[PDB]
Amino acid sequence: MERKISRIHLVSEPSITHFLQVSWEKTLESGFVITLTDGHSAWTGTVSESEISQEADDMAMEKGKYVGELRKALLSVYTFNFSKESCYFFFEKNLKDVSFRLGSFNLEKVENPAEVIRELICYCLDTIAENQAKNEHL
Amino acid sequence: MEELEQGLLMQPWAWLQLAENSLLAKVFITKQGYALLVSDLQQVWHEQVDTSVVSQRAKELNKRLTAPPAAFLCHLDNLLRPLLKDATFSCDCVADALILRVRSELSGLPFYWNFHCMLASPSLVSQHLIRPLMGMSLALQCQVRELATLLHMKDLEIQDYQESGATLIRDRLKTEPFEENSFLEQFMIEKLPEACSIGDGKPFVMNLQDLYMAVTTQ
Amino acid sequence: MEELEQGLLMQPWAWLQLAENSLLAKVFITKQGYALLVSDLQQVWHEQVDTSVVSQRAKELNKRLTAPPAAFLCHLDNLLRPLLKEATFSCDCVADALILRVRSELSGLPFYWNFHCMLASPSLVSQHLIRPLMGMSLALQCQVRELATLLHMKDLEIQDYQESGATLIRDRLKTEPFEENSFLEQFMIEKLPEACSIGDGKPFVMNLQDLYMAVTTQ
Repeated sequence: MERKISRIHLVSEPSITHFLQVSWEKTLESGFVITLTDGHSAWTGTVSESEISQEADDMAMEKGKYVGELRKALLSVYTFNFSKESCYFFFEKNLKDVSFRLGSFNLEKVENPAEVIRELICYCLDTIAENQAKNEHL
Repeated sequence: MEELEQGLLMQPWAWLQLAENSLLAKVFITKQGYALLVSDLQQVWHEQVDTSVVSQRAKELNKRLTAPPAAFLCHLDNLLRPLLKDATFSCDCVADALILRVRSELSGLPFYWNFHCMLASPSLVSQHLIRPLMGMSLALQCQVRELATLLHMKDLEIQDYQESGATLIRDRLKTEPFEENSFLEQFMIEKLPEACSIGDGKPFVMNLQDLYMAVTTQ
Repeated sequence: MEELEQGLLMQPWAWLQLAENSLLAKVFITKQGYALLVSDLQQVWHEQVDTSVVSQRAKELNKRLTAPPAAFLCHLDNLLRPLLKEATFSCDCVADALILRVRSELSGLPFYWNFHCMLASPSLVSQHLIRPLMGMSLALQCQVRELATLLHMKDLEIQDYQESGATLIRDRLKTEPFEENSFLEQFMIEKLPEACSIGDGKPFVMNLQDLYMAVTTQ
């Protein structure tokens, strides 16, 4: 499905906020693609499960909350820390008596940094289609 | 001496977090571990493991447990009063081994911990589930005799004050004289058998918990 | 088999004649059958076992002669039939090893006898000899409160303390109305040594036999 920008604010770098334009393919553990940008350089990462899906199978997969954890992890909440140099996005999960890690998003970078920005401009167009003109219709 | 098992013994017979019939699982978490005596009155479990040995014992009993060892002490210490240790749990009094796991499936990452109660040696079985049970039987009968000396004239006073002045007007609530010797046969075989529902020693915990607090020394 | 042992409630408990430590033993008055249990408060051996695990030590003193296994069970309980219906035995809790420190004398001539029992199997120690063991507490667990609170609802017609006089009941043996809460803290101060050392068992046995003939007959 189309790469939709889910803007996220890093606790390490809240000034230039990131944009987890995550094109999740029907799941977050058996095939998904995340294109992360800070609005300046686009780490369009056609990511696979060879980098995150093992996070499930290596660190006590219990029986409480995982889908919601990763779902809220792709929006603006944990210590979102995307490494600009390594194109790798990580954050720490906090809860009772133990603070696990959740995401090891190694979000690759394409040569075009304006891809997510131009997509965000198509987004300014439809978001722009979000109040007054079809206000005028209805 | 031996404040861990002594605290276990002085800990009232308490209901551990269970989803089935209540067992004699009076957990007493100490500052240096715990002595856990779980009993269904069909088998004896004596989990007297300190907070240090239990950490390595979980590595050989728990299927997958990678948790901080320091956090284990804090996780256990809240169960000093047998009310909560982590939702609720359930002792497994189905076979020779008892399990305290509640299983769901969401691939999540909460904090989960379980108690693994090993088999108790016959010496411990005697010292915790026959000798103490005999002790509470003696205590209950000592409670019963001072009642019996108080059960022969007080139960007749109501009948003595029944018609002697202010004759009864509510005849629907009349009662018969009561005595300990009469109760030995007037109720044991007439109405008791219909209400005699015992099972595998189930009637133990509803009246031997508040009393079991006064065994602090032994 | 079950028809033979279902009648076990024919008679109340019989006290072990040691007069030193409160030990509970059962007596079975039935032809072609017996039920002996040793409860020395250190290792309670339940003799209701099989011939598999016992057959490795019980044949270390026989070379070319054999005796029936039922001979011993149909001996002790048979000799007690025409005797009951200074007998002092000693069994300290410290000596875990099976070298009995017994100073018993009955007829002058010593007779070799001891608590000949191996390790108690977990299945047979609690799954079949506790339901009749809890029956003695059934006359308590379901009736301690029935005797305690009975002074309360029987005081309704005794509420004439204003319209007929101003005097109490007797005020000569008058103690507190013995209830559940009366015996809670009472165990702390006076019954604490009883929990420490049970005593001899005389208040523990004869004091429950009057409540045991029909406790769970039906």
